[PDB]
Amino acid sequence: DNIFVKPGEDLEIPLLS
Amino acid sequence: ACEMCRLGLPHGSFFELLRDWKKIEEFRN
Amino acid sequence: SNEKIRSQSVLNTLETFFIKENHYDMQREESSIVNACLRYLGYSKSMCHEKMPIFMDIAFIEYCFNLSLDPSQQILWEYSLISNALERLENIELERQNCMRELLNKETLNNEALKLYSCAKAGICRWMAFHFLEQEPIDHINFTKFLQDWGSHNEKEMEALQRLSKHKIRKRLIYVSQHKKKMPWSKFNSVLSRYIQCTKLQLEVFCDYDFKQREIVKML
Ligand SMILES: [Zn+2]
Repeated sequence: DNIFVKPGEDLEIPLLS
Repeated sequence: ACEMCRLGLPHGSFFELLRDWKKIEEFRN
Repeated sequence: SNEKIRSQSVLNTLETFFIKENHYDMQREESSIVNACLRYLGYSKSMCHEKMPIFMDIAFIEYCFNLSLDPSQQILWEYSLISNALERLENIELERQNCMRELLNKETLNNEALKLYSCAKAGICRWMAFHFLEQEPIDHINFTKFLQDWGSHNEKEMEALQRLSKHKIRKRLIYVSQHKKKMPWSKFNSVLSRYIQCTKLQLEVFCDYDFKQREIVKML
């Protein structure tokens, strides 16, 4: 049920500051 | 109704891919 | 048109060079045939308004970002090239989405590709922005053009990115160094590679593409 994204991987990108 | 077609000039996705491909190869050499 | 028949045959030849189980990379020994094929299509009057086959965009993305490697991968951060690459990546995603809408679960695969796509795209745009900010003087015209076309139109992000282009070079460089460390290119290399492989698998399994994924689909 996970093949390419690994369980608990964070693919959200910090905004710039 | 395309001006570059009527002018016989290269354009479109295949031409853009060609030029970009050349930029990459030149840079890597 | 016989020129169209010749062009389609050139496309079929490129397929046998471009389509890989893993990621394409140009071999010095294939350079002359590949280049001659690309140039022929690039000046072929009958291909000017033909659709680019998806295997060609995928090969471009693999070549442009050097996805065959896992080290500095000699990416050419040039505004015009990277803007074209993002448009190409978007065509791929557009086509993947249509495939899903007509051994593997569709809802899981679509969600994985979407998450990888969005991460990969944001990484490419951010590193293009970093390159702009690391030059002195800044090319503000192309920087702005690039942010409108591809910078996620958030209020306080483009707010800040345009303030930062007006900081002085030493401060821009300190800030760019910190954000590059917070988010190294190796992460986006991995996400983008996995996006391409995910897309290749879905297209083969669910539609009538062959991306030489047979040995991967079998292990499911
Ligand atoms: Zn035209």
